[PDB]
Amino acid sequence: DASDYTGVSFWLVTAALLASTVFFFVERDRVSAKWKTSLTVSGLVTGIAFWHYMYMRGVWIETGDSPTVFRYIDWLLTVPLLICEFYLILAAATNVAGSLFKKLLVGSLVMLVFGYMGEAGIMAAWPAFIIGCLAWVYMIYELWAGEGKSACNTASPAVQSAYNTMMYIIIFGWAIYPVGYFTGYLNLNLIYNLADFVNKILFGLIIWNVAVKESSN
Amino acid sequence: DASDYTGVSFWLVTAALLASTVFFFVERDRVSAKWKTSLTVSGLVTGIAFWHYMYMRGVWIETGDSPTVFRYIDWLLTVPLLICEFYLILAAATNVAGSLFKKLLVGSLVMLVFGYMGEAGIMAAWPAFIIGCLAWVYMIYELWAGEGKSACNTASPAVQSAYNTMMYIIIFGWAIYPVGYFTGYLNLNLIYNLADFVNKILFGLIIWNVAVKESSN
Amino acid sequence: DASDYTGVSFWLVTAALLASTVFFFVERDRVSAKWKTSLTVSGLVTGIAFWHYMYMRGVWIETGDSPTVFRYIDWLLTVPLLICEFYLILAAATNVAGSLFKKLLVGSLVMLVFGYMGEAGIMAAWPAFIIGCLAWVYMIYELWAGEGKSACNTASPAVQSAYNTMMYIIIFGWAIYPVGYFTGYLNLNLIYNLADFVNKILFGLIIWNVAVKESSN
Amino acid sequence: DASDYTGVSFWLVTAALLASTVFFFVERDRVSAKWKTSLTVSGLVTGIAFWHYMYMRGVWIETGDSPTVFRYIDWLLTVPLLICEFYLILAAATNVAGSLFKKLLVGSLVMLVFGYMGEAGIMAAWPAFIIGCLAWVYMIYELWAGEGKSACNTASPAVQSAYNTMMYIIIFGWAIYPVGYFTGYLNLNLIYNLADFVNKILFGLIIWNVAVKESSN
Amino acid sequence: DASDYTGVSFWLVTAALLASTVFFFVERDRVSAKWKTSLTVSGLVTGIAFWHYMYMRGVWIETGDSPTVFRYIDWLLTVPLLICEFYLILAAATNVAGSLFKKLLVGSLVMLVFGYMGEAGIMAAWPAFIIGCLAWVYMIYELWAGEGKSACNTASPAVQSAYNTMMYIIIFGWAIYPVGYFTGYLNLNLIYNLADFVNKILFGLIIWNVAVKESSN
Ligand SMILES: *C/C=C(C)/C=C/C=C(C)/C=C/C1=C(C)CCCC1(C)C
Ligand SMILES: *C/C=C(C)/C=C/C=C(C)/C=C/C1=C(C)CCCC1(C)C
Ligand SMILES: *C/C=C(C)/C=C/C=C(C)/C=C/C1=C(C)CCCC1(C)C
Ligand SMILES: *C/C=C(C)/C=C/C=C(C)/C=C/C1=C(C)CCCC1(C)C
Ligand SMILES: *C/C=C(C)/C=C/C=C(C)/C=C/C1=C(C)CCCC1(C)C
Repeated sequence: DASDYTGVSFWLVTAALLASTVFFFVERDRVSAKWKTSLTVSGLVTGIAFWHYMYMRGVWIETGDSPTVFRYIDWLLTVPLLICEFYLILAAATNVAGSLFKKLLVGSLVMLVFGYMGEAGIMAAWPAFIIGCLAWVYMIYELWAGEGKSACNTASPAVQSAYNTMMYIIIFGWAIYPVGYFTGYLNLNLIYNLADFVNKILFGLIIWNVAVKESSN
Repeated sequence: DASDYTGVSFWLVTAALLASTVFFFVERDRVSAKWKTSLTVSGLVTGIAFWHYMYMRGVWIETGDSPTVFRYIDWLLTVPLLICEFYLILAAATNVAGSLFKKLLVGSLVMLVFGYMGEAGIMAAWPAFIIGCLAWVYMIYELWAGEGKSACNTASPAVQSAYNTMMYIIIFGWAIYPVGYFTGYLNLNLIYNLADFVNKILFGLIIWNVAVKESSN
Repeated sequence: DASDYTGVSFWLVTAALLASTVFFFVERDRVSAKWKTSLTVSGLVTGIAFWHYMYMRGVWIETGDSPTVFRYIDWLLTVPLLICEFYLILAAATNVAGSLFKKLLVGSLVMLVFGYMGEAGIMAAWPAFIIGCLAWVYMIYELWAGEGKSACNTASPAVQSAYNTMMYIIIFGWAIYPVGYFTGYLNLNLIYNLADFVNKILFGLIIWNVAVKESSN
Repeated sequence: DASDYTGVSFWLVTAALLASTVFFFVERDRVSAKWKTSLTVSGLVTGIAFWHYMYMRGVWIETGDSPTVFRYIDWLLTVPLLICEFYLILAAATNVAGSLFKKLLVGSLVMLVFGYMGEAGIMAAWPAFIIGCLAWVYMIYELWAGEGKSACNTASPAVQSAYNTMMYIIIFGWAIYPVGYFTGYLNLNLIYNLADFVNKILFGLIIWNVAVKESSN
Repeated sequence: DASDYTGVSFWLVTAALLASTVFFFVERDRVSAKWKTSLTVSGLVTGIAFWHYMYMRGVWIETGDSPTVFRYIDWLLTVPLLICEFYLILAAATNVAGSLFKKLLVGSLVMLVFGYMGEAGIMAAWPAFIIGCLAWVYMIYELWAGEGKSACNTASPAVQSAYNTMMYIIIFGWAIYPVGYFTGYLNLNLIYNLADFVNKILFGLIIWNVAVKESSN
């Protein structure tokens, strides 16, 4: 109807994710070869999201409920790529070793695994939340004062601005999901749909903007 | 049948939108890198429209009625991109700051939100219509004598002609929708389908024409 | 079965239209930027046809009958593009004003509208047929001795040969449809399906041939 | 099950045809503009096959039986393109008139039409088989010592090797289908599925190999 | 549910394979013409997998059980391409005859055929396993000290590193499947799904990495 505001959000975010996927896959012509992968991922991320969003919608239509499990699946598939985007832009703008890529991947996977263990009752909720937040804070530290920051200090000002915007997205927009787990273990689907709009579309648009700016200039 | 003239329009506009989407995504080869995004959007707009048009048709088949709500959804997704097209062509033809982009986006979002609030009964119909028309007139003023006009005054004559045609489209073709809300709060689906044909296909064709002309010349 | 020869034709023409759509959209790599649009349209035409052909097949399977109305819909969408192809090849080979484009579009639309009015009983059959044939003959005259002929006289011999072949297609292959209306207002689906094979696939292949020849040479 | 070996073949050939279609449409980047069409066709052929293969599978699932009629439809669509491939490679490697294209098209169409007339009982089986085999042998002669051979004698050794391999495919792999008609008018679906694997995938791979070799060298 | 861990894996691997297919087909822009085919295959492999994975999921939903037979079908289609990847990278980096390609293809086909004969009871399980493992070991030897190793010794260090990583993947990740047949003839679906994740996605990513590195450098 006009009062649930959940199915509607579902449709809005689904169409926006489809459009973002097509946009990121099409706008690789405006960027150099070094930024193509970055854009490819931005597109894959949004495409995976859409795919899973579709299934969340089918399950919601059949028996309305939370797709948390599926939302751990998509997350399992998309959060690693979103955290790799930092390594991709650093590799396209300067010299980065790849140990940053490995440690970011490990941190994101550990965070998601412990979050799911807390969600399904396999592990105690408070320790699982603590370990997930520790992995999240470790990723934040690696992007703030670690290998990522050291590699970013040797990049152009446009790349540095994009890196700062992406880091602030990781700090604040990603903070919604741990706030949800906290609240749920102590509406949600609508908040998660909107969260994605920024986390997946605005993130990719920041990457696309810096890539197009660098390739033109 | 042959007398409703509504489902038929639905099929006509749906096929035209599909064709326009493919055309805009394919004809990016004829334009320079500066115009590619403009064409990408023209394609995304028409594509989103088609997508939502499909759902409007399924809902009409199941239980015939107005898709207003969905038509606020697609609009919510397409009107910002259509109003961004001005910024995109100005950026591809001359130097434009981006404050124009921000203010156009804010104005379009405010207009659509107040229109929906008037449509759903959340807010009083007359104040909602007044605020929506004020946002529309503010966008018209920004394109007529504001930052958009100032940026257009430093462009080539072909870009100026395209900008004037797009502005007149915004003034007149977009005027149909507030006329509908007025009439409905004081046939409609057919008028809205035809409205789109011009607002979404002719708009994109004007953009495509100016982009191809500039890229060849 | 093996005796209707109608559903079979439907499948043959549907697959041929799909293959032609893919061929035209793919073979734009072999042509210069000036001919890309021409090929894009040839592809869109065939694609729209396929789309509508699909629906004609669904309706025929559900309740076998004539899709005339839908066949006025697709025609409404494809005949303008087919007649525009003349303007597109003239623009890609020489200087043509565009008044030719406008007058061809108006003539084709008037012809189709009056044909539908005669088909649905809105207007008297004989006057509607007379007006439609007058619009058709006016288009033929414009292509034979008018602005189209004047623009074609200043083109390369290959473009002139393609223009003559397309004009003879317009004269003879398009003559089937008025012969059908005459016969029906004084088998048909099979004749219309075959008609399309030449009108839509051979037309586009003539355009593709001249475009590839000019781009290579 | 695991003993029919027909539905399984169907799945194997369907997936292989899909993969070949994608491969041929994608690998046009490795070839020059002169070979693009050749690859386009190789792709269209496999794509049409897949399309029709799908329907053959739906009909087999609904009421298991021979899709001969449909197999005359696809053949009607694909055999002309496969026999045109000779003209396409000769045109991309040397000067060929096009009378070869016309006579190959006529011969293939006559062969298929008489084969279907013999299959449906419209014409006597033995005369229809004789006329079809005469058309097939005429095509073989035109490729062996006719205009095709004359054009091939003025080509590079790689093109000559590809032409010889394609001609031997026409002689031997195509010989399965007349052997089937003979046997059936005096298992089969499995033999026809495998036949296609070579006739449609190996043929296109020979064309792709020679095109890539010539374009690189 | 949340305890089967099989259907979930199915969804995870299906989405990952789709994403990998799109990634490998899209990232051909970053590589030279010599590596395009390599990437094309990496994409086709993953694509075919996805396709078959879909059907495995439909069969599992309808009547839950092992898709071994279908898993011999996809394997029949994908293992040859995966083993051809060695020849493709060797051809894109140095001079390789093609006898390596032929012998690898024959070995993979023999291995799969004997494995299926052991699985279906056509041939005795122990002799079929012995012959399949002999073919596998022959392929390993050809890649370790045969024509493949001889061709790899004359390649750049990056290509040699990629070749070594792919060879170790063949040695260890491919060892899961014979270990399954052993265990089943003396959980499995989950192990096979994960096996694929590495065998099909990591293999293609190694190829993509070396191709992009060589093309940029
Ligand atoms: C597109 C989806 C995104 C970006 C999801 C991000 C999710 C997280 C950052 C989740 C984090 C969690 C913790 C930090 C600890 C508690 C459990 C989680 C999984 C909710
Ligand atoms: C493709 C759809 C388009 C371009 C839709 C445009 C819609 C508008 C300009 C709607 C405007 C309205 C007002 C100005 C005030 C009253 C309420 C609205 C939302 C109908
Ligand atoms: C792909 C479809 C094509 C090219 C259709 C062409 C249709 C016409 C040229 C129809 C012409 C008619 C008249 C000239 C007068 C009588 C009514 C019509 C609409 C049948
Ligand atoms: C992909 C399908 C192909 C290449 C089919 C080829 C079919 C033929 C060469 C059929 C030939 C026949 C004759 C030569 C005479 C008897 C009847 C036919 C149609 C079976
Ligand atoms: C994507 C699928 C892949 C890479 C599958 C690989 C499968 C094998 C290497 C199977 C090997 C077998 C033997 C070596 C002997 C016993 C039977 C088989 C077929 C299980």
